[PDB]
Amino acid sequence: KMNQFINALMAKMTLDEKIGQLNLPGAGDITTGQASSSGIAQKIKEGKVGGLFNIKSVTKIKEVQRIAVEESRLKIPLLFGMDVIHGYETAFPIPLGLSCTWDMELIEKSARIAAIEASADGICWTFSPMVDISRDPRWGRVSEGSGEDPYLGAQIAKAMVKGYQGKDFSDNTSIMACVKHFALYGAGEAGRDYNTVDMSRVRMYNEYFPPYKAAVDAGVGSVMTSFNEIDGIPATGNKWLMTDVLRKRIGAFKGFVVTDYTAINEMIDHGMGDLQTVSALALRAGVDMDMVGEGFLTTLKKSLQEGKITQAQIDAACKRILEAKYKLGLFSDPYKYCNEERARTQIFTPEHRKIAREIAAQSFVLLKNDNNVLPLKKSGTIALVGPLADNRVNMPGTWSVAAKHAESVSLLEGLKKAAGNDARILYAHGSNLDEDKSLIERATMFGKTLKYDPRPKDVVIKEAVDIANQADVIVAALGESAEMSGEASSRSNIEIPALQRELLQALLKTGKPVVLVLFTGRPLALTWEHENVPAILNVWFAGTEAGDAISDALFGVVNPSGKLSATFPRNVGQVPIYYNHKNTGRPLPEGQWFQKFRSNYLDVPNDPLYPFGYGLSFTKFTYGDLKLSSTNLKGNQTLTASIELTNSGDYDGAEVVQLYIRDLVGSTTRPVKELKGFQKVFLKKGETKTITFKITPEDLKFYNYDLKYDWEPGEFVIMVGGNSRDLKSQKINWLKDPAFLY
Amino acid sequence: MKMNQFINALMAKMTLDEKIGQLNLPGAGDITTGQASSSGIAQKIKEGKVGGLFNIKSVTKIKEVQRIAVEESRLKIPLLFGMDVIHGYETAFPIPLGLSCTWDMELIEKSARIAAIEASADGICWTFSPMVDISRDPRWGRVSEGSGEDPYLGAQIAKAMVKGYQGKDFSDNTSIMACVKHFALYGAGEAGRDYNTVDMSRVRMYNEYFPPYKAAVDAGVGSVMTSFNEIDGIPATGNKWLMTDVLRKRIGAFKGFVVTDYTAINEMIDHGMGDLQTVSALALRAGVDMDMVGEGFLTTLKKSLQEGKITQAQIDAACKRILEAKYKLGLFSDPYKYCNEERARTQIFTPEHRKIAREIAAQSFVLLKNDNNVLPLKKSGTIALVGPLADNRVNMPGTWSVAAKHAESVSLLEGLKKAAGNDARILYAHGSNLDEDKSLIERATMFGKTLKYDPRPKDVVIKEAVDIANQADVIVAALGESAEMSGEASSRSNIEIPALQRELLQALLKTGKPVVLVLFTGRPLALTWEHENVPAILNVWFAGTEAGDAISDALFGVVNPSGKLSATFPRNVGQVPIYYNHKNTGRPLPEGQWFQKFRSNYLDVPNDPLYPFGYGLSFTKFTYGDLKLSSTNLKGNQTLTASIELTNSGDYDGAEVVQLYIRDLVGSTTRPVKELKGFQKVFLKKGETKTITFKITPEDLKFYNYDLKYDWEPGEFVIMVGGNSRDLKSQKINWLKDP
Ligand SMILES: OC[C@H]1O[C@@H](O)[C@H](O)[C@@H](O)[C@@H]1O
Ligand SMILES: OC[C@H]1O[C@@H](O)[C@H](O)[C@@H](O)[C@@H]1O
Ligand SMILES: [Ca+2]
Ligand SMILES: [Ca+2]
Repeated sequence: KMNQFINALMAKMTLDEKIGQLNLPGAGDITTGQASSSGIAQKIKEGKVGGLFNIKSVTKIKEVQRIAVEESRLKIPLLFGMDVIHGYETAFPIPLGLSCTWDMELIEKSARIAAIEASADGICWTFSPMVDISRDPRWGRVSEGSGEDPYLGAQIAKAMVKGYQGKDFSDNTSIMACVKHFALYGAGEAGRDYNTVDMSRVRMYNEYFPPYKAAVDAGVGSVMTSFNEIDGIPATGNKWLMTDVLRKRIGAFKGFVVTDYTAINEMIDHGMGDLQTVSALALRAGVDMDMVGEGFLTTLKKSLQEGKITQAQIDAACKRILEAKYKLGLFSDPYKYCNEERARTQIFTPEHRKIAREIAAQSFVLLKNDNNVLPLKKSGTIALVGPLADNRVNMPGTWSVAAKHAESVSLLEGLKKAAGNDARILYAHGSNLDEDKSLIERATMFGKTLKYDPRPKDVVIKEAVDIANQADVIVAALGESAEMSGEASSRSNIEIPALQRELLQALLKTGKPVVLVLFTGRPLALTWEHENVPAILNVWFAGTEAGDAISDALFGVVNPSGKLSATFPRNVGQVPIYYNHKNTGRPLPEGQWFQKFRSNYLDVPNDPLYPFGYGLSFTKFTYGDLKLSSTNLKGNQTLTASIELTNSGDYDGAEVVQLYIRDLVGSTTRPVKELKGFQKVFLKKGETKTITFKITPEDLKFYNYDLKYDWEPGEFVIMVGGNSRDLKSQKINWLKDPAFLY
Repeated sequence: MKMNQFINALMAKMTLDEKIGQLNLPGAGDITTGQASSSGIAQKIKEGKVGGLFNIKSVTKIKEVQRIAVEESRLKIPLLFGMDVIHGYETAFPIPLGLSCTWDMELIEKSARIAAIEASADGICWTFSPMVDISRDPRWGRVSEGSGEDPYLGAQIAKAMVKGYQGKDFSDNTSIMACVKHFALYGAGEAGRDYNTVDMSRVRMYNEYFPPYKAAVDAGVGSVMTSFNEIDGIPATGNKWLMTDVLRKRIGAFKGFVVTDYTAINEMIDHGMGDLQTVSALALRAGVDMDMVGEGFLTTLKKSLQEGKITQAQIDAACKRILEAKYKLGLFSDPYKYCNEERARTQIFTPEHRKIAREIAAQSFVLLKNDNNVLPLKKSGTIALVGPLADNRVNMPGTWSVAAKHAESVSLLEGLKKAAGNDARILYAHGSNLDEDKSLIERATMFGKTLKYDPRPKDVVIKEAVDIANQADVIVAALGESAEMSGEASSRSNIEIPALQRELLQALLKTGKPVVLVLFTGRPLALTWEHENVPAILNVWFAGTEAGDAISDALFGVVNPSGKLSATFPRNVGQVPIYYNHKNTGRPLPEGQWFQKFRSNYLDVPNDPLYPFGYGLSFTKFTYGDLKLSSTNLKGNQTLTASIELTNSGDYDGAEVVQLYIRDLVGSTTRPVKELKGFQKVFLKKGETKTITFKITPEDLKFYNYDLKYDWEPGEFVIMVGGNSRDLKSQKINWLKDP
């Protein structure tokens, strides 16, 4: 069995060969046809390479793996990793957009399909999911995550891990997952990427940690450290974090820890010392694999000779890496993931694209729909206008490194396809992405270019207005470019670019009904748009099928059913503003802004523009009164909470029913509410269904001042609705059972 | 009969109810002169239910109220009389944030001395001051009451403030008991919204936020006020770790009493902590001694005692602490110590006091830009003064000036005309209201701090000012905030000059005439566009009753501006929180290299603030030589002497604030890129050179490490000296421990 086989392996290994297993270097370019004489080859031959990443194609990966199998002393195969974030070649929506589906079945599926494509191409390990909680729309990496809520985040994290890893690591359709970035990366100060993070231990445990824990408990194979410091120690060298929290219950994690890109080396910049010092710190902390920086490879032996680390520390890190490869099936078949036929037939198939088209349409959030503007009639003339109206490579959004960007369906493309002979579609650019070309340049890196019009904005705006005047309705494709979010894409301004707002205004001024189809990787400040635009559909970035999926929604093929996973502020002045907040000692009563001497601003209401969980539909949903099985409970009983949901509008549709719980009094202050459950239900027009939730004390537990995980006896409010804001509710009392106090 | 014996003897005579009554600091209700003894508050005092009262004004009223306790209560225990004396009593000095920019501890202390003198002369023996909350968030209206973002400068000002109020003896009739607030961390409210949640690590508290409070305590501050915010999920007012284990940690004993903020106990109910009895008991157990307004102590402590939820010892200890403050202030030898009509007649708002305020105000201004020798203005030709803040008295003292003679302040128009005389013609024009949106103007001008409002269309009023401006040789635009746009519960999600005023400024610039922006504000503002387009910018904060004269002294060059920012001025609110003493991060952006993908930086704004901590210009120029160090290799408890030649290389006499920064390069935890560790304000005649010297020891190197241990670690440091936290001369050293 595994344990005997790996001890046997390690018994044959030299110190340098163990150290080598901990190395995850950059590959450098590898000339197809002479991989065995390439730069990386020599290091593989000497047993200095544990794995590689962002190598693409089974053909290339196969020949690189051959070097390790045929030309290294012990023939230890490599891991091959990659950033498979929201799909391999078929792009699903960016993670933040996927979160708004609130559909854990759909989400697990997208991961499943992504792992089927990657594994068919020699990839056996993905750097996903990223489950960083964040309350800061300025941070470009909000797009990679799933919002501000620990519960929803935890559910999604589970779905993602289950999707990738499947039923068994050794399946050639399952890949190993890597939860990132441990930890607290989403609280970087001032929303500036990589910036200082600081918070209390109790906040960590209640507000930020749960998603990481769900990934571990779901059996995630690996964990990736984060770039930020915590309590003044970078995550990568933080022993409390990587050892005391991550591996507390011994048998709990069991996987291995990889650093983020040169995160060890960067501890030098942080102010922790030289490369040897920070490398040793990382190993003692519980880090097992060193990404790109080679601090482990170059300094571990010296540190050992110097007594700064121990043999057992090296052996334990090496063991974990081998155990990963063993689980993935690599020792019984180093080429398990290398089949030319799978790669030809199981990637970017018509079936896969179709599923992505279906999923994408379920992620859209309908933020406004006045006067039945949507769905559009498929008749007359429709004017599509804006810098995002006819572009392919931006549709998949950021973190789509293996995506077929150029085969993506543009919005103009999908609209003409949908309209057919029944409606005429007119196009106009309207305006560039921004007035500042240098901003455009840096916002469109990595080949994600937008066609640029050199003419004066007024000329181009007038052009679009003339076209629009010839149409009956106007569809405005505005927002961000794909690379305005993602890594190192922080924005101090979270509005739609000014130039585009000037365009939008000129369109509204035509008197034509306007639909704002919004492309973004983050929450945006949209008060003015909400005030003036008849309809607003948030499409995030929908993937390779964006144009088709969006057209499904626009014409009413699919009834929008998405709901916000993060709060949209009125202005960046409100940040951070989130749903699960404390009451403060001077709360502003609802509807009373402005009140002197309450907690509020002089110049903006306390409320965000759209709250967590917000999402409209083409139809309407009516909630009956909240039914509770009991208002007086004791010990480990089960509370049943039920409610009637009725489709009272004009169309078939789905709605997300949300359960919130409030702990009224506590030994510490409790959030005014916390998401604790949800169910997505489809209803025929006029149909009524009884939705039921089962609450137990487990749902009432929190981390107290002493970090004890428990619930306290007292009153609670149980809330249910399609919003963190609009809810039916009922108070209950829950007591302890003296007999069972252990 | 020393204090301890007397207090013990007294408490032996008191009923439980009388001990509890000493813990009560209620709101007074209206009190009709000539019938105080039959007024609303009178019955409570007679029953012994009142330990103190606050915000009552005038020695006449206070003597009479004190007479109720002295003559009509069973034990004749006199009352404390407190007030918010924040930046002056009737004579108003600049707001504290403004004052902090003087970087002149003597002036800070003197301003507090004059305040104590005035307040004590009018019956006040206790001020709710200094406010020493560290803040990195300019949205927070209360930044105006503090001293900026730096623990060191903050700690220095705290000492200066406490000494100024308290003197060397609590029993002097010119000294009043100070009260450090708001313990603690109040300045980190989320999203800059007053009273909002606070959260942070212990190590950040100790290094970045706690030092000013500790300084006040070590300076001997007589009392401490709790804060409205929670910490680790527990409101400060009910937080035993904070109020006992930190505040009264054995060594460094705080010996004074703790008073809650305004109904802070009752608000713990809203926080989510329980009912009034529960939260009251929590507060007493935490170490709270006096209960402001909410009467939780008064109405619930006995019941808790009966139920064994609190102890007699806890009540006794609190009562004793209150009685000790009264004793120290001399109230048991003379209950009317602070009640002398003649003092109040001769020692308040005197011509001398007003002169001192004028001098101190002028030294608090920060010159943020001065291109092409626009300032100082020549006292000739014609000068146009335009803006919503050009001719208004009541706003000049700014916020937190409840006792100030607002209506007697010197408006900028007034002060200018006076200094001009027959040498220069001052023209005036309104230009614009404070803001479009009247309803915002209204909530921003509460408490009787009203501005003249012009019903005419904005374009009309602008054309009026432009036509006046076009007749002058220079325009002086008085723009910015109103007084109550900052202060308590005055948070702004937008920290620019109000748009209407900027549209006015644009119009004034377009005349082609040189424009000087005289900026009124209680907070750092985002001023990028203004910095790019306005020739000269003078930040005058809120200068107090003498605003007009002090500002004219600067404009004409009577006084050469010498202030330095104590808080960072961001490029936009999207950069917040942005501060000088920050960590390096693992991916720092090299200086001058914005923008770099995969470095710690924004797509749409540079990393740099607009004006950094310690920034401030002069009418003259200062040149620093090279930094001279006595040694670059130190061992144990040696003294390092750092010296530098400073030269007044400009055209005017003037002072500059020489600043000392230190960087600990490597730590067991990450260390800030720099921390202020010393400063000196020095005056230099035109062309004069002086050797400025600092003396550094390991105490200057210490910090709280991961385990909260206060100590220094051996290794390399950078020593930096300059007039600014960004423009520095530096030299690296090695400091080792010894066996
Ligand atoms: O590409 C490997 C890693 O690069 C890092 O810069 C990112 O922060 C990670 O999310 C990514 O997985
Ligand atoms: O007026 C008494 C107290 O009122 C409170 O609302 C403020 O926060 C304190 O600074 C002030 O001293
Ligand atoms: Ca409870
Ligand atoms: Ca050091």
